[PDB]
Order: sequence, then C-alpha cells, then structure tokens
Amino acid sequence: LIPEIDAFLGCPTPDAWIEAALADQETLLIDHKNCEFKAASTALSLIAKYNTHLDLINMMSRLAREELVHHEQVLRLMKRRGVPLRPVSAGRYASGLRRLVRAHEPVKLVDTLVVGAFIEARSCERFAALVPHLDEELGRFYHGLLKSEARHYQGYLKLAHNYGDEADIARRVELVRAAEMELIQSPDQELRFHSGIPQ
Amino acid sequence: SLIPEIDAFLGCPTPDAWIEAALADQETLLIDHKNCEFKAASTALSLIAKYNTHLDLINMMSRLAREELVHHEQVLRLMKRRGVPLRPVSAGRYASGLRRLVRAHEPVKLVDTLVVGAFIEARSCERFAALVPHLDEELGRFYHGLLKSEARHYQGYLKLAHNYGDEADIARRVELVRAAEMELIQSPDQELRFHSGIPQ
Ligand SMILES: [Ar]
Ligand SMILES: [Ca+2]
Ligand SMILES: [Ca+2]
Ligand SMILES: [Cl-]
Ligand SMILES: [Fe+3]
Ligand SMILES: [Fe+3]
Ligand SMILES: [Fe+3]
Ligand SMILES: [Fe+3]
Repeated sequence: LIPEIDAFLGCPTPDAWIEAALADQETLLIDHKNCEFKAASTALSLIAKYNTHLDLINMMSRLAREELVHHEQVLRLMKRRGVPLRPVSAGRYASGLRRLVRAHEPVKLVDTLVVGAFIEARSCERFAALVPHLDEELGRFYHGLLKSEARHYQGYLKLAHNYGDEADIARRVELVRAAEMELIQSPDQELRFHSGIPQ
Repeated sequence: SLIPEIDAFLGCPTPDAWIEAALADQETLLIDHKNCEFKAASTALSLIAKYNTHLDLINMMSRLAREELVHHEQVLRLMKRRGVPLRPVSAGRYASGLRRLVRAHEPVKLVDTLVVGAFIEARSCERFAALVPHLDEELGRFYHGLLKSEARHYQGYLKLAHNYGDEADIARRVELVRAAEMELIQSPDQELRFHSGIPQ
C-alpha cells in the first residue's frame, strides 16, 4: 500500500546536518548534481545485469532519463551561481546500504530496489527539511524535485513487490531502515547530501 | 569544415554479404541494436564520470545519453509489437577492437575516444541507410528516423574532438581509426551483430 515518507524512514534529518548544509551550499549543490548522475548510472547497471527483465529495463530507462534531466538542471543552477566544477568524493551512505544486499537471486534484485526506495525517500524528506531555510530560486527548485523523489520512492518499492513476496520485502525494508537510520544519525567527517551528523 | 560527408569519412561501404546475413536474422539484429543504444548511453556516462570537470563534455554527454535511452525504449516497444522476445546476445568485437587503438596518456586518450565515437555513429548511419531499402515499412520508417540522429551524433562527436585537440593530430587519429574500422567491417566474422564483419 506504500507508506508516507516519514512513516517509511527510520528518522528525520537531524537539525545539526541542516546547520552544516547551510554553511557549505557550494559542496551540497556539487554533491546533489553527483547524486543525480549516480542514480542514472545505477539504473543503467541494473539494465545491464537484468537485460531480459522487460518490466525492469523499461522503468530503469525512463528513470535514468529523469535523473539525467535533474543532473543537467543542477549544472544550470551551478553556472548561474558561479559554483566551480570541483571534485567531491562519494559519501559512505550509498556504498553503505549496498553492503546490505544478499549475494543470490531472486533476493539480490529485491534488496537493490528497496535500497533504491530508501535513497529516494530520504532525498525527498531531506529536500523538504531544507526548502524553508533556502533562498527563493533554490527553494523553488528543491520544492520542484520533491514530487518526483516521492514518485521514484513509490516506483522502486512497487517494482520490488513485482519480483518478491510481501513477507520477504517487509523484512528487507526493516533491516535496511535500521542501517539507513544509523548512517543518518552517526557522526561523519564530510558534509554530503546523504551524510551523518558532522563532528 | 574538417567534418566530411559520411561516405567520405568512412573507409568502406557495408558489404552486401553483411546485408544478406542481416535480412536472414533481423531478430538478433534488433536485440544487438537495442543493446547498442543502451551501451552508447552507458559509454556517455563513463565519460561524464572519467572527465568530471570537462563542463562542455558533461553537458553534451548528459543530453546524448538521454537521446540514446529514448532510442533504447523505441527499440524495446518495436520488439514487443512484433513479439520478439528478449534473450542474451553478447557484444560484438567492433567497439572493443576500436577502443584498443585509444592512446593511454591524456590529453590524447580523450580526443582518440571521441574520434572512435564519431566512427561508431558514422558506421551506424551508413548501415541503417544500406538496410532500409530491404525492410518492411514500419522497420524502414524507424531506421530512417534513427539515421538522421546518428549523423548529428557523428558531427557532434567530431566537433567535440576538435574542441579538445590539435587539427593535425585529429587527422592522424581519424586516418588510423578509419583503417582499423574498415579492417573490422571487411574481415570475416563468427557472429551477426549490427557492427559485425561478413558472417560465416
Ligand atoms: Ar532489423
Ligand atoms: Ca519514521
Ligand atoms: Ca569562486
Ligand atoms: Cl529525455
Ligand atoms: Fe532526481
Ligand atoms: Fe530520483
Ligand atoms: Fe541512437
Ligand atoms: Fe547514436
């Protein structure tokens, strides 16, 4: 039946992450841009791995295009604000959740969609936590990305139900929710879009 | 210009024997074609990732990857309409063969990479044109639409190569890749792929 975002997620965005985010918005934009690209890139890797699953390759193709549009929009905004194309490394969050995926099919694909569901759901929750504290152009932009992150969250979770049983998915969501919550609430060395509470 | 017509740019036509083999196994061709649209999209995202501060490359490669993914989806709808089932079809030797000529040191590793892109796109344009007189209306219509967009991708990939390299060093790369591409398109081959040599 698909929970609401706050119901699906193990915790809110800590007040400390947001204080850190607002002090270093150039790093945030670069990392957001990078995350839109990794989403598209991750969707293409699933098409390559599951090359004869027609229901998956169609969704992932459309989703990869959505993510690339977002990747371009964020590059547009970066130019307007003279944010320079500076190399920012990946946070621990994405690699962190994938370490949870089981090695065997057909659970490996279910687990991968659930992790996808969490990343989308957290991005939605976190954009909304930021909007009110931002300028109008950045606030209007991030408010725009909100409805599509919720849709990508619904999409990833629906696709897991297509390829696995209600019971196995409830259990996967439970294990991931906990790992995801620990990543958000733990302290972290670097302000990323999906980083923990800064030391 | 430094951007020729396609037949000028290419070092040979599509052999009639490729076409004979292709018309006998159109379903394998569709599937390989679908995999090629997809691979072109992934290849573009590799270049975004590899050259993460080349702001002109990153913008164009994002736009191209979206274009290639529309083509990927269009090929999937076509296969469905015609009851062509998905099944595993391995990559042909062609793009690997070309990638092995790419020099290992920047800034020519990039230039070389984009010239290879210009040859893949040019060949596809040429081969689509060679095929469509032989196909049914729907398939011919689809491949005619694709041929227009390959031409652009070939132009784009060559202009981008000029944006990042010396005119004389491009010409010497084009000349080298041209010869190997021809060798790959003209030599015999175990398998039918969109860019296979002459099957056996
Ligand atoms: Ar075909
Ligand atoms: Ca909650
Ligand atoms: Ca500055
Ligand atoms: Cl698009
Ligand atoms: Fe997005
Ligand atoms: Fe998304
Ligand atoms: Fe294409
Ligand atoms: Fe193309």
